[PDB]
Formats: sequence, structure tokens, C-alpha cells
Amino acid sequence: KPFLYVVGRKKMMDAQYKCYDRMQQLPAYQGEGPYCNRTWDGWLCWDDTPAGVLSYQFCPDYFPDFDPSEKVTKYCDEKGVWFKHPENNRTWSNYTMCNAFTPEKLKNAYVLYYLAIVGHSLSIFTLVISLGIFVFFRSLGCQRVTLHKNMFLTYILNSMIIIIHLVEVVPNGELVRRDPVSCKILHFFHQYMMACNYFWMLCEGIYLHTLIVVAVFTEKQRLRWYYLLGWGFPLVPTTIHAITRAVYFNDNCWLSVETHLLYIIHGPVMAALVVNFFFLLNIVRVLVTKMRETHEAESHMYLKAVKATMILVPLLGIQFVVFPWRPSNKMLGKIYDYVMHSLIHFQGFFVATIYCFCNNEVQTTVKRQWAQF
Amino acid sequence: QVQLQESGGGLVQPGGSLRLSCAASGFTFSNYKMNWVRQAPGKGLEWVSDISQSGASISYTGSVKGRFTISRDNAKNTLYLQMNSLKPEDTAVYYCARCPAPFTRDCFDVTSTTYAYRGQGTQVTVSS
Amino acid sequence: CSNLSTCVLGKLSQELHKLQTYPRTNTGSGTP
Amino acid sequence: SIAQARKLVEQLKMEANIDRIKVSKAAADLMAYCEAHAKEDPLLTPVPASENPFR
Amino acid sequence: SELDQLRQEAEQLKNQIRDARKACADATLSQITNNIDPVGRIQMRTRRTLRGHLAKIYAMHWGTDSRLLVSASQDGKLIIWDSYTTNKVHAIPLRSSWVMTCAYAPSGNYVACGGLDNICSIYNLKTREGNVRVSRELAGHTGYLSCCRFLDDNQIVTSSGDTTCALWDIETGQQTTTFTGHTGDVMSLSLAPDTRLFVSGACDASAKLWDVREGMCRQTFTGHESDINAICFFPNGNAFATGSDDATCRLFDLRADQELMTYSHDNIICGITSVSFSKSGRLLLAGYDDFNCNVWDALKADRAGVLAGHDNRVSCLGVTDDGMAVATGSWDSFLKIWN
Amino acid sequence: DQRNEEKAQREANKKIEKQLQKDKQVYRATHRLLLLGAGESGKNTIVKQTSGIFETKFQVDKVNFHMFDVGAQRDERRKWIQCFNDVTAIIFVVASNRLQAALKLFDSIWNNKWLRDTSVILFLNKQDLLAEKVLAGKSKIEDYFPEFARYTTPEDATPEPGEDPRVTRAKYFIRDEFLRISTASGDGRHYCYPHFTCAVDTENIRRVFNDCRDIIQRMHLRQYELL
Ligand SMILES: CCCCCCCCCCCCCCCCC[C@H](O)OC[C@@H](COP(=O)([O-])OCC[N+](C)(C)C)O[C@@H](O)CCCCCCCCCCCCCCC
Ligand SMILES: CC(C)CCC[C@@H](C)[C@H]1CC[C@H]2[C@@H]3CC=C4C[C@@H](OC(=O)CCC(=O)O)CC[C@]4(C)[C@H]3CC[C@]12C
Ligand SMILES: CCCCCCCCCCCCCCCC(=O)O
Ligand SMILES: CCCCCCCCCCCCCCCC(=O)O
Ligand SMILES: CCCCCCCCCCCCCCCC(=O)O
Ligand SMILES: CCCCCCCCCCCCCCCC(=O)O
Ligand SMILES: CCCCCCCCCCCCCCCC(=O)O
Ligand SMILES: CCCCCCCCCCCCCCCC(=O)O
Ligand SMILES: CCCCCCCCCCCCCCCC(=O)O
Ligand SMILES: CCCCCCCCCCCCCCCC(=O)O
Ligand SMILES: CCCCCCCCCCCCCCCC(=O)O
Ligand SMILES: CCCCCCCCCCCCCCCC(=O)O
Ligand SMILES: CCCCCCCCCCCCCCCC(=O)O
Ligand SMILES: CCCCCCCCCCCCCCCC(=O)O
Ligand SMILES: CCCCCCCCCCCCCCCC(=O)O
Ligand SMILES: *[C@@H]1O[C@H](CO)[C@@H](O)[C@H](O)[C@H]1NC(C)=O
Ligand SMILES: *[C@@H]1O[C@H](CO)[C@@H](O)[C@H](O)[C@H]1NC(C)=O
Repeated sequence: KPFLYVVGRKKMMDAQYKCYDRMQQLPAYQGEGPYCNRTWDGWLCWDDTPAGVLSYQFCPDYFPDFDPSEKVTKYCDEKGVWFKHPENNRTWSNYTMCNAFTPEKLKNAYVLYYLAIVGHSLSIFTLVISLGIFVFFRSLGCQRVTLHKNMFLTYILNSMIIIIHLVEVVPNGELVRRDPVSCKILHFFHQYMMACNYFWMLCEGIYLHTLIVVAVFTEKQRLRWYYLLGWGFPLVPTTIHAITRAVYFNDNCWLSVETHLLYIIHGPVMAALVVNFFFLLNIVRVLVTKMRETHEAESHMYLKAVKATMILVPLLGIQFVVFPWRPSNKMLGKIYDYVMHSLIHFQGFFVATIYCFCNNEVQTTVKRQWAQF
Repeated sequence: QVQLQESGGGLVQPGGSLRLSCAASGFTFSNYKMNWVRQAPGKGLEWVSDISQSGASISYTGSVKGRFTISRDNAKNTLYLQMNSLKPEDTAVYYCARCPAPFTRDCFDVTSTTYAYRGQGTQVTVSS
Repeated sequence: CSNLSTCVLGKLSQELHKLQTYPRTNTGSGTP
Repeated sequence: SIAQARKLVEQLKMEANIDRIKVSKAAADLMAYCEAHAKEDPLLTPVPASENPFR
Repeated sequence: SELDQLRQEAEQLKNQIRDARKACADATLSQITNNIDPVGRIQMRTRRTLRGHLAKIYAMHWGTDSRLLVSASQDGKLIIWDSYTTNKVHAIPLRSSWVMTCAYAPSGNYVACGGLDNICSIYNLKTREGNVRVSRELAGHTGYLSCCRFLDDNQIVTSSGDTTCALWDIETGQQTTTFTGHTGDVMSLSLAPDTRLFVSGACDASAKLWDVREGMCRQTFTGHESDINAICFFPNGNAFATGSDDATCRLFDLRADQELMTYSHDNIICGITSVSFSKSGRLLLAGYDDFNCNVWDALKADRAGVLAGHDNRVSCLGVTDDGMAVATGSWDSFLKIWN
Repeated sequence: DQRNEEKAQREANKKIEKQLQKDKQVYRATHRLLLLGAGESGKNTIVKQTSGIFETKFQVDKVNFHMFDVGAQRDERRKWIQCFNDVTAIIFVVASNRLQAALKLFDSIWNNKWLRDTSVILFLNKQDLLAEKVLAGKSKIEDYFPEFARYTTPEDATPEPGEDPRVTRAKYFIRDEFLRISTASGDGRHYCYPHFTCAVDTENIRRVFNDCRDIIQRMHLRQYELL
């Protein structure tokens, strides 16, 4: 039995007994006329409503295809009896619009599904090329590149497990319905490598902050603590999350995102990205103060302050902080999904293009090495 | 053999004019920046003026600015210095100094005491 | 992670899964 | 100085009273040397990989 | 005055030498080597790369065994390398970090180094205890040390920025001979196949041939337009090539007492930092400021190859005594072995 | 047979390499400085705050600075000045026609192809001497520079309450002469930090420390393509 239907049918029996228990708490209807009698349709609750009026309530969430944002409707006619379906001549409730837009919902879900595959496929392509350049050319070797190499490796491994998770697990109905442990080890390494990707953006922000703002003269910042923060620390919230999931909220292939146990991983993740947002504020503040001491034109000072802010967004993961919450409006929520999926899935492609391909000191050492051969 | 021979010079009365010439040989005259340096009696070598490889960029020392005019003829491999409104403070031995490297904006060591690529100089005396 | 930005991929996998694999609710005569 | 200019002349007479052979004779010996030693030049005639200690 | 008389007496002597050299120019080197077959395209590859140094390499010198080589970087280290195995044999911390030259004794027992400290320090590599200690410090130069070359374990000639070259005597630390002909900073020197003569190149665009024993200036070679940075004797000892800041290399003949060939290209506008010949003298390798090293045909003045491995200014380059490999140093800390 | 030597040579090589890593920590922690000044300039007075080169080591806020004075060398600098192409900054000490000769020397350092990434810290060390001759009739700054009569004190000037408005105009005119060369060839690779020194203030190592911090900061911003 699926855990989604199990949890849905469980509270459904609880919510059923709850409203009739509230019916004794609810007072008798004093409205005149043939008010249609209150009852539980077996899915939701309709109270005493006057005749010739249509009641509207949000769709329940016991079922996976049911959308709570949609509105259900129930009509009891002016004669005093509920509206009956002509097929069976029994009382019927219009839950249609809760499931009517499922083809349109699934259509937008597949546009983002392939946008995610293209974004991560284009990322892996340019990142191995970028990572192959930094390993090949020893000339570029430094502490900035050593951290860039591990940052690129996090993007490659994260995009690899995401692509594997998106073709083998998500669309396979019988695999998730059987619920093997193969999903949970794959979902564990997915959450671990996703956290290492987020915490290596912090290592890049910490290294940028302790190089321009704090401790400018210090040399050879020991990378031992960067390895524990980037590769080692994300193992603590991921292990704790997997433990409490296997004990308390255990379901089919761990695909459900509704549980609050994910804040064990994405609580430290959002905090690590807020620290990066405040590192960006200090780096840009130091940058504009250096252009005022040069007496640079205010037009070109804004041109370079915006360009510097725009190339530090994909490296530090600022798009997660400036748009941290999804809007509720259908139109605004739709653009949020397209803007965020583009900035997240193509993030490894942006970093590989900005910091390796569009890097001047990399173009000269590549053009020179290509001019030789 | 880098050779620089300065011609012209002589005794001028204050307020007069004079034209110094510098004939170059032994190197591509068009590839080098040229200078004029002088050494007043009892003083060190002082930089007077310079001119770029083509003749667009021209610099003078403040004392001679507006009075001296430097020009080069790359076709004739010669450097000139038109000295107008001469005053007794201009009495010195004027040298034709080429700085060592071609195609370089920096122009080093022209005023050194023992410096090659500099002519033997011509005496310019502004007396009554 | 329902509306959080760092969990939008987990949400995409969740809606894609439960809309496709699980069969459509009948929502027809004889059902509520 | 004046004393350093007198040794400039003294050095010029030492270099002016030397015997100079023709350039055609000096260029033939330079050419005859590069041909008599052409095979003993690993940079001109690359030695096989079994004889190159930097393989 | 007598000063104008000495200038006129020297000016005519310059015309006497210039006309005596023109009388000998009956045929140029480009006309004698017109029928010889070209050497073709020379393609050398980086066989080894030495990454020990921490700063720009200023000088390097091969040992007479063609295996061991010493390099000098301005980080204050003198590293002896095993070119075959790429291992470091010695690492000598220098008292003055601004070293500008290094030398390897033909016996392989000592190494020399000098620079802005105006001292030529000798380091004994075959001490009884085992560690390398400074054996002697040669003081007396009033300018920076530009080049030093061992004649044997006890003699060494040094060129300095005070326009002077000096022949030292180790075990006493005193100048036995002083060469004062040059008027600019002497930047390089090269010992002939025999240690009786050596040439020097100064910043006066002139090269002077010196007798080691007699301490005299035998011949003066002009023709360059800027400071001569490098100089190297021909394998037979009757000619030498110079490298200057005028972006040209020139070949001078001792017996002809004039320039024989000029190695320049229109695409080349940087100065030459180092020059070296092959074991046969057919090839001429020159390091440039454009981060590359061009291989020239010494007999035909045509570029036969390019050594573009380095990423910064090529400061030094040296060919082994058996002509098996070429080592190049750069302002990047790396040293590359070519073949 | 030869494995005894190829192993003993690899052991000593690792002993050398472990020492070179201790040298790399020390070499990269200290900042090298070139002290450049004429004879009349108080170059040795900056050290307050034969050998072919003089080395002085000082420490400001746990940061090591190795300043090098080029002594016992000829006035032809074009060859040995190329050795100081990787120093943090070149300290240029000027005395306030020795002023025109210093303007030409700074112009040659600024536009050298090997020193075009090296920053220059400027010290005008004769502010007290200049303050006496400017208000008097022996300043000699108007004959050596005719464009001084057309010059006015800039709006960005910081006049101290103990200096006359003429010295403020005079010392800011000499500073604008050096900044004219820096602005004509400065393309973000190297910068000029001019400072006024009265030779009675011991806070000159704090200016070098603060200027070297701005240089390293601008070098780090340049490696990330931010500035
Ligand atoms: C040094 C400089 C380098 C510069 C590099 C520049 C690179 C630029 C890259 C630009 C990338 C743009 C990506 C745009 C993605 C658009 C996806 C599109 O909207 O998907 C539509 C969707 C429609 O499905 P449906 O019919 O409604 O339901 C179908 C439902 N049912 C499947 C169940 C049947 O999908 C269809 O078009 C079919 C799938 C098309 C996409 C396939 C993706 C996987 C394969 C990608 C291969 C290439 C990857 C690399 C691309 C660069
Ligand atoms: C999802 C699967 C692949 C399991 C997860 C494995 C990772 C946690 C491992 C695999 C490779 C490891 C990396 C292998 C090498 C390095 C380089 C190392 O830094 C060095 O310079 C080490 C010495 C050297 O590289 O010569 C720091 C750790 C790191 C990034 C390791 C971090 C941990 C990684 C990414
Ligand atoms: C460099 C890595 C590239 C990875 C590319 C993965 C591509 C996966 C494609 C899955 C397609 C699933 C649907 C197939 C049928 C269809 O097109 O409708
Ligand atoms: C993208 C690179 C990393 C890929 C990592 C894939 C990990 C797959 C793990 C599968 C575990 C299967 C365990 C089965 C146990 C059983 O037989 O019951
Ligand atoms: C090792 C890092 C741990 C970080 C922990 C951050 C805070 C996590 C809080 C999780 C609370 C989960 C509550 C679930 C309640 C429910 O499901 O009803
Ligand atoms: C580094 C990898 C860590 C993996 C951690 C996996 C933890 C799995 C825990 C399974 C517990 C099963 C028994 C639970 C018993 C109970 O309910 O108390
Ligand atoms: C490397 C370890 C990976 C572990 C991946 C997650 C494993 C989850 C296992 C869930 C079932 C555990 C046993 C039953 C527990 C229970 O019923 O409470
Ligand atoms: C140390 C990191 C944080 C750990 C937080 C553990 C919280 C355990 C108690 C709250 C959850 C209890 C089970 C809830 C099950 C459910 O979601 O239905
Ligand atoms: C440093 C990171 C801190 C992260 C903090 C995350 C807090 C998440 C809280 C989730 C809700 C917890 C309470 C649930 C109560 C309930 O529904 O029973
Ligand atoms: C600073 C990092 C914070 C990370 C977590 C941010 C969570 C923001 C959204 C919280 C929604 C409400 C959670 C509790 C719900 C409940 O108790 O019913
Ligand atoms: C959920 C865990 C989050 C842990 C975040 C750790 C952030 C550490 C940042 C260190 C910055 C460098 C040291 C302080 C510099 C300063 O004083 O600004
Ligand atoms: C979609 C990406 C959005 C990224 C938004 C980044 C906002 C950065 C704001 C920088 C300017 C504000 C701080 C200025 C500080 C100062 O001038 O000193
Ligand atoms: C740097 C300033 C903060 C940036 C955003 C940090 C993450 C905020 C996450 C919570 C957003 C608001 C959620 C509201 C939820 C609700 O009202 O129910
Ligand atoms: C760098 C990030 C770029 C993001 C580009 C996003 C482009 C698409 C944005 C949404 C467009 C409107 C989509 C819905 C249209 C409709 O209502 O039919
Ligand atoms: C950097 C890459 C950015 C890629 C941006 C891709 C944006 C694709 C937008 C597709 C909108 C499709 C709308 C379909 C509406 C419908 O038919 O219901
Ligand atoms: C339902 O309608 C009213 C509600 O006020 C109630 O009194 C009545 O008895 C109920 N009728 C039926 C048929 O259940
Ligand atoms: C439910 O509402 C839809 C329109 O929203 C309508 O077409 C349909 O007929 C209604 N259901 C019934 C049973 O009338």
C-alpha cells in the first residue's frame, strides 16, 4: 500500500469523525426556509446552508491529484434538497475542478522537468571542460583554483545524481510503488551532495571575505577547514535527516517534500546562504569604496559594481536568498518556477562560464598554449 | 657604431636665437625616442626636452617651455632644437641623448654622468 | 521545502511523481 | 675627463695594428666546422629514443 | 685644446679601423652559405620541467657532466638539479635574495652566485661534513654582479655593473686582473673553448675580447644599437654571437674583426636575454622577452624553430656540453628541458 | 645495483622539498619593498621609521615587511631595476632642478614594461623645508614650472591648520605633477599613493602598511575580475 494514500485515508477518517463531532458543537441553524441539511460527503464537510445557494470550500488534501488551491463547490437547490447527479439520482458534490487542471499542471511540470535535465546536462558538459582545464594547466594553480576545483566537483556530482534521480526514480511508477531501499540510498547521496554543493558556495564566500575584507595580508589559509565544511560537515545534517525519516516519516522512495524534517538539512543550508549574502554586501561595499578613491566616473562605477554583483550571484548562491519563498499567486508563482529553475539548474553552467571560460587569465594561458600547438 | 655628433652652438647675445642640430648614425633613427640634455658650468646634467619616435608626443622642461622647439627628421636621421629668446641661464653644453631601447615609452638614464648613446655635446654660451 | 527555494527540485519531483503514477480520482457519479 | 681620453687613443692603436683575414676566409672556416661536426649534434640530428637520456 | 686633439686623433683611428674592416669584407656569410642545404624545421619538446623555485629564475648553468645543473632564483635559493631524474640534489639558501647570476665549476665541486650584493660567493659542494657551506666571498666590485664563470677550482672571472670585469683568485680572495675597457654595465661574459680569452658584452652596445693572462683588450666589436644582454662563443672559438635590446642577434668573427651575420625578424620587437650555440654551432638559440625562444640557423640567418613553452620572460638558456638537451629559465619559477 | 642511489637521491629530494615548503610559507608571508630616492631626498630618514644593497626588516601588525635600499650602485638603473618587478610596492622618496629630475625618474619607472604592474608609494619628504622657502622669496617653484601661476588649490585638498595657503597650493601642485604621469598610463594594473612627509613624523610605516594593504586588496579583486 502506498504511504501517500495511507496517510491520506488515515486523516480522512479522523476528519470525518471530527466534523460530525463538531456538528454537535455547532448550534442548530436558525435561518428560515428549506435549509439543506449538513452532512459529510465522505470527503469534505458542508454545514447548514440556505436553499438556492452554492457553497464553496477548498479541495481536501487526502489524495495526491487533489489540489488544495482549487475550490470545490456544493449546491443544495431552492427546494431544500442537495443537487443530485442525474446518472444515479443521489446527492453529489462538484470536486471536478480539483482534478480538472491536472493535464495543465502536468504540462508545466514536464516543461520544468526537461529544463532541469537540460540545465544539468549543460552544466556537466561545461564543468568537466572547466575542471579539466584547471587540472591540466598547472600555471593556473593557486588557492583560489583549488577551491574552485572542489566547487566544480560538487556541481558535477550533484548534477549527476540529479539526472539519475530524474529519469530512473521520478517517472517510474512501479519502482516507487514497490519502494525498495535503492531509492533511499540514492536519495541519501542526493541530499548529501546537494548540501555539499550549498556549503561549498559558503567556502567560496568565506575565502572571498577573508581575502578582500578580513585578513588581507594573511597567506596560505589552510584548506583543511574548508574540506571539513564543504565535504565533511554536510554529512551531519544528512545523516540525522535520514535517521528521522526512516523512523518517523518513512514513505515511498522518500519523494515527499511536505514533511518538516527536511529543515534538518535545509535549515543549515539557508543559514549558510544568508551568511554568503552578507559576505556579498561587504565585498561590494569594499569595491565601491575603492572606485571612489580612484575618482572613477559615477556611471562606470555603477557599471562595474553591478557587473561584480552579477558574477558573484552564481558562485555564492544569491538567487536562493533573494527569492527564498514561492509566491501564492498563480501568475507570479508560475514565473517564480521558471526563473528559479533556470537560475538553479543552469547554475553550474554559469559558474563554469564566468570563472573559467570568461576569465581573462585563463584565456591568455589557453590561447598561448594553443598558439604553441 | 652608435654615433651622435652635435653641430651648431656658439656665442649668442641675450635675447637672440640659435638652432642646434644632432646628426645620428649607426642605428634606426625612427625606432628611438630622442632627448636633449645640457650641463651648466658647475652643475649636473639636466634634461631639456624629448620627442617620440614619430614626433607627436613632445615634452619640455619648465625653464625652456615656450622658448625651445624640438623636432626630428626621420628621413634625414637628424634632431633639431630651435632655441629662441636665449638668456644667460641657458649657457651650457647641450648633448643629444638617445635612450637605449627602441619601441619603449620609458626613457632611462639619459642624464647619467657616464652614459652611452649620448653625443659629445656642443657649447652654447649666452654672453653680452 | 514546500515553498522554500533550496527545495524546489524536491517539489518538482514530488508533483511529477504523484500526478503521473497515482491514478486519477474518479470524481464521478457514485463518488462523494 | 682628459686622461681617460688619452687611453681611448692608446687602445685604438692597439686594435688598428692587428692582422685581419678576409671575411670569405673567416666564413669558410665557420662553415667547414658545422659540417665536420654536424652528425655529433643531437639537436641538429635527433638521436633515437634509445640514446636520449631525457626520454 | 688637447682634448679636441685627442678626439680628432681617436676619430681618425676609428676611420682607419672602419676602412681596414671594409677592405676585408670581400664576401658576406650569406653569400658563402648560399648553396648549403637548410636545416629544416626544428621541433623540440619539453622533456622535463623543474618547479622547485619560488620566484623568477635569473640564471642557470649546466655542469660538465651534462646531467647536473644549478639554477638561481631571486627567492634566495640555489637549487642543484638532476635533469635525468628531475630530483633536487641541493638547495642553498643565499644571504642576499637578489641573485643575478650562478655558475657551476667544471670539476663539479663548487658553485658561484652573485647579484645586487656586489659579492661573488663560492659554495663548496664536496665538504667533509656533507652540507653545502659558503667557501669564499669575493668583494671588490662596486656594482652588481652580472655574470661569473669558473676557469678552474681556484680561478673565476666575474662581470659587474661597475663597467668592469675582474679575474679573481680563490683561496686568497683578491683580484689578480682588472679589465676596465668597457664604458657601460657589463651584462654577460663567455669563456672560449680554452680559458685564455673571453668576450664581454656591456650596455654600451659593444663587445670586447680580453686576454685572461695579460689582462688586455685585444679587439672591440661594435654593430649593435642597444645594450648587449647576452654573449656566447662559437664551439671552435673563432667567433661569437651577441644578443642585444635592439631585437637582433649578431655573429662576430675574431679573425675578421667585424660582424658576419644578423639574426632579426620584423615580427620581433623584444630584446634578447640569452644566447647559446649547439655542439656543432649550426644552430643558434636565443631567448626573448616575448616569452619564447627562437632557434636560428647560424649559417643562413633563418629561424628554424620556436621554443614557446614558457609563460613569462625567458631569462636564461643553456646547452649541455654534449649537445643533448637545452635548458631554459624564465621569469616564471619553472625551468624546462628541451630536446 | 643502482637502486641504492636512485632511492637515496629520492630521500634527499623529499628532505629538500619539505624544507622548500617551509621557505614558501616564509617567503610568501613577507612583503618586499623597494626604497628609491635621490641624494637630496631624505631617503635614509625613512629608514629611521660597502654593501651593494641594504636590507631593513620591520613588522606592522604581525605583518613582515622587507624593505631594500639600493646602495653602492651607479646612477644607471635600467638593468638592475628589473629585479624589483615582483615587489609589493616601490617607495619613491622625493625632495620638494632636482624636482624635474624626479618627475622624469617616476615617469620611467611608471612606463617600464616590467614595472607596469608594480605600484608606487610616493613620499615628498621636504615639506618642512618647502614651507620655509615658499612663503619667502627663494621658492624657485615658479621659474622651474611656469604653469604654477595658473594653478589653484584643488577642492579635494586637506589643508592643515598650521600651513599657509601658499604651501598648500605648492605641495598640491607637486603632487599633481606626479599624478599627471600616473593618470596618463594607469589602466588598473598599478597605482600611485602620494603622501606628504615633514620628516618629523614617525607614522610613515603606517602609511606604507595602509598602502600595501590597498595594493594586495586590489590585486585580489583583480584575480576575481571584480575590479
Ligand atoms: C562557451 C559558451 C557556451 C555557450 C552554451 C550555450 C548553451 C545554451 C543552452 C540553452 C538551453 C535551452 C533549454 C530549453 C529547454 C526547453 C524545454 C522545453 O520547453 O520542453 C518542452 C517539453 C514539452 O513536453 P510535452 O509535449 O508538453 O509533454 C511530454 C510528456 N511526455 C514526455 C510524457 C510524453 O518537452 C518536449 O519539447 C520534448 C522534450 C524536449 C527536451 C528534451 C530534454 C532532454 C534531452 C536534452 C538533450 C540536450 C542537452 C543539452 C542541451 C544544450
Ligand atoms: C557520491 C559518491 C561518489 C560518494 C562520495 C565521495 C566523495 C565524498 C569523495 C570522492 C572523491 C573525494 C575527493 C578526492 C580528492 C580530494 C582532494 C583533496 O585535496 C588535495 O589536494 C588532496 C591531495 C591531492 O589531491 O593530491 C581534498 C579532498 C577531496 C576534494 C576529496 C573530497 C571527498 C570526495 C569528493
Ligand atoms: C552529460 C550528461 C547527459 C545526460 C543526458 C540524459 C538524457 C535523459 C533523457 C530522458 C528522456 C526520457 C523520455 C524519453 C521519451 C521522450 O522523449 O518523450
Ligand atoms: C553519480 C555517481 C554516483 C552514483 C551512486 C549510485 C549509488 C547506487 C546505490 C545502490 C544501492 C543498492 C543496494 C541494494 C541492496 C539490496 O540488494 O537489498
Ligand atoms: C546538524 C544540524 C541540525 C540543524 C537542525 C535545524 C532545526 C531542525 C528542526 C526540525 C523540526 C522538525 C519538526 C517536525 C514536526 C512534524 O513533522 O510534525
Ligand atoms: C553516513 C551514512 C549514514 C546512514 C544512516 C542510516 C540510518 C538508518 C536507521 C534505520 C533504523 C531502523 C530501526 C529503527 C528502530 C526504531 O524505530 O527505534
Ligand atoms: C549508507 C546508508 C544509507 C541509508 C539510506 C536510508 C535507509 C533507510 C531504511 C529505512 C528502513 C529501516 C528499517 C525499518 C525502520 C522502521 O520501520 O522504522
Ligand atoms: C539534532 C537535529 C534536529 C533533530 C530533531 C528531531 C526532532 C524529533 C521530534 C519531532 C518529530 C517527531 C516525529 C514526527 C513524525 C511526522 O512527521 O509525522
Ligand atoms: C541555523 C538553522 C536554523 C533552522 C531552523 C528551522 C526551523 C524549522 C521549524 C519547523 C517547524 C517546527 C515546529 C512544528 C510544529 C508542528 O507542526 O507540530
Ligand atoms: C535562517 C534560515 C531559516 C531556514 C528555515 C526557514 C523557514 C521559513 C518558513 C517557515 C514556515 C513555517 C514553519 C512552521 C509551520 C508550523 O509550525 O505549522
Ligand atoms: C549551520 C552552520 C553554519 C556555519 C557558518 C559558519 C560561518 C563561518 C564564517 C567565518 C568567516 C571568517 C572568520 C570571521 C571573519 C570576520 O570577523 O568577519
Ligand atoms: C537575481 C539576482 C539578484 C541579486 C541581487 C543582489 C543585490 C546586491 C545589492 C548591492 C547594493 C546594495 C549595497 C551597497 C553597499 C554600498 O554601496 O556600500
Ligand atoms: C537576508 C534577508 C533575509 C532573506 C530571506 C531569508 C529566508 C527567508 C525564508 C522565509 C520567507 C518568508 C516565509 C513566510 C511564511 C509564512 O508567512 O507562512
Ligand atoms: C537568467 C534567468 C533567465 C530566466 C528566463 C525566464 C523566461 C520565462 C519567464 C516566464 C515567461 C512567462 C511564462 C508563462 C506564460 C503564460 O502565462 O502562458
Ligand atoms: C539560461 C536558459 C534559460 C531557459 C529558459 C527557458 C524558458 C522556457 C519557457 C517555456 C514556457 C512554456 C509555456 C507553456 C504554456 C502552456 O502551454 O500551458
Ligand atoms: C435535515 O434538515 C434539518 C436540519 O435543520 C433537520 O431538522 C432534519 O430533521 C433533517 N432531515 C433529514 C431528512 O435528515
Ligand atoms: C460543476 O461545475 C462545472 C463548471 O464549474 C459544471 O460544468 C458542472 O456541470 C458542475 N457539476 C454538476 C454535477 O452540475
